[PDB]
Amino acid sequence: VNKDQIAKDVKQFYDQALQQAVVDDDANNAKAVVKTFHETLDCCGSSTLTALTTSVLKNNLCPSGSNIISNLFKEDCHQKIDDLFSGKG
Amino acid sequence: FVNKDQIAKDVKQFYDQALQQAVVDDDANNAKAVVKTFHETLDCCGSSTLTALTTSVLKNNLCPSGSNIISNLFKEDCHQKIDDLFSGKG
Repeated sequence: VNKDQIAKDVKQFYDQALQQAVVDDDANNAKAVVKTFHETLDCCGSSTLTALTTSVLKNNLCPSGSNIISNLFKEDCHQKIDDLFSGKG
Repeated sequence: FVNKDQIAKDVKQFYDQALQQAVVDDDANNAKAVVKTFHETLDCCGSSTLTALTTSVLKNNLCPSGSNIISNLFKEDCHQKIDDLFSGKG
């Protein structure tokens, strides 16, 4: 049961929710899901740029307490997903 | 395209594999690392209440920092935490 493939698939699932969530579309619960990921992994986007734009534009999605500049130092959620499945946290 | 159920099952399966390897083989340092990371991240210590208990007993260092053995009987197991993640319940 391959590690890299599942990791890719989680990243994809996240990305899906994120695309649905930034729109305030929630027909598949994407908002709660993105919020759950972001709080669990302490990230706010599929990349630095994305985290930062999501924080600027959809600030309610980011980890509570975190400010916007922090998305330039933190790891993005794809990185954190990789850490989860590779064992670095 | 990714279905929620399937990826959650796949993640659970992956977690189970790592947990088994991590508990019975003390040199599978990659499995241990992963297991430990799942555990700290999701705040749980097994596939189920019982396996969380046996994990806390055989390799307690795999459990979340400052967690206690008896609490594994009252806490959500990692399967339920993984479902919570993909389902949207923090």
